[PDB]
Amino acid sequence: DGYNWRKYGQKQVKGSENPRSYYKCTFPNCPTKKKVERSLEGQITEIVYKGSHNHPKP
DNA sequence: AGCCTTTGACCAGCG
DNA sequence: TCGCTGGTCAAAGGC
Ligand SMILES: [Zn+2]
Repeated sequence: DGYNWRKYGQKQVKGSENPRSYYKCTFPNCPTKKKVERSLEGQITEIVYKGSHNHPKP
């Protein structure tokens, strides 16, 4: 999606099967992080973005 | 070296 | 207070 991310965890939530993976924008000081649930088919079923990139893309 | 993913255990916050 | 649940740490390993 055009940004750089570093994974920092994966948990298995309630009700929804697919596990959830947490990532953090790797830009210096950038605080955006996101959480991701993908289907068994590898399709994005849910993305939460928590912040906004005060920087340009790479 | 430096950066990433995996993994298991710890944090908090709310009911 | 307790303990489940989602969010995070950080070590151990891979690249
Ligand atoms: Zn960013």
